[PDB]
Amino acid sequence: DSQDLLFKAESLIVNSTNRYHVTLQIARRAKQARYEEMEIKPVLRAILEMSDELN
Amino acid sequence: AKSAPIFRNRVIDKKQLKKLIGWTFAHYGTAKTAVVADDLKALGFR
Amino acid sequence: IPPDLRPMVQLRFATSDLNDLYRRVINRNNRLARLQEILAPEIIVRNEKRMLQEAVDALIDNGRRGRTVVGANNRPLKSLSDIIEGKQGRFRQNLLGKRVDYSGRSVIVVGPNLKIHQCGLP
Repeated sequence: DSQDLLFKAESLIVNSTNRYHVTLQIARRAKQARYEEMEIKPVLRAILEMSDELN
Repeated sequence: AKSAPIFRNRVIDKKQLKKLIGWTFAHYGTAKTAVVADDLKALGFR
Repeated sequence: IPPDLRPMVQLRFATSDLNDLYRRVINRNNRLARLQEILAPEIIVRNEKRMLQEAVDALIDNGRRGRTVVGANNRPLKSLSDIIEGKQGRFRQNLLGKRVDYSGRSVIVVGPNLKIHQCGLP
C-alpha cells in the first residue's frame, strides 16, 4: 500500500546519513531495474528491494 | 517507538495538538506523525 | 545580431526595434561615406559623424546619453542594453525563471478524505 511505501521510504532515509546520497542510489537502482526489465514502477520496486535488503 | 503515549486527561486546544505532534515526531518518526495527523483531522472533522 | 534574434515575422509584419536602430546606423554610415567621397563641406561631414555616433549610442543603449529614440508610437525603442537588464530583461525573465512544459493550473478545493501524501487531480 501507499502507507507501506511511505514507511519503507522513511526507513531508508534513516540509517543512510545523507538523504541526497540515498535518493541518488534509489534513482540508479530503479534505472537499472527498468532497463533489465523491459527486455509496478521502477522507483517503487527499487525502494521495496532496498528496504528488504536492510534486514 | 517503544514510547507509550501519555493519557492526556485534559482539554485539547491547538497548543496541545502541536505539542502532541512534536512529541510524536520526536519519538515515532515522520510517517507515524503523518498518520497521527490524519487521524486527528478525521476525529476533529467528525 | 543574428536575424532570428530580431525576428521580422508576419501576422502585417511585426518587427523588432533592433531593425530600426540598425537601419539608422547603416543609413547614417552610408551617407557619411558618400559625403566623404564628394568632399562635402566640413560642417556637414562633422554633423553626419555626430549623427552616426548618436545612432550607435541609441543602438547600444537607448536614452543613456542623449534623447530617447521613440518609435511609431511615442514609446522608447528597446535597444541592446534594455534586453539584458531589468525584471523583464533576459537574465530574470528567461534564464533564472522560465515557463515550463508539463504544467497545469487550476482552482483548488478541499478534499477532506484525501491523505496528506495525496492530491486530487481532475
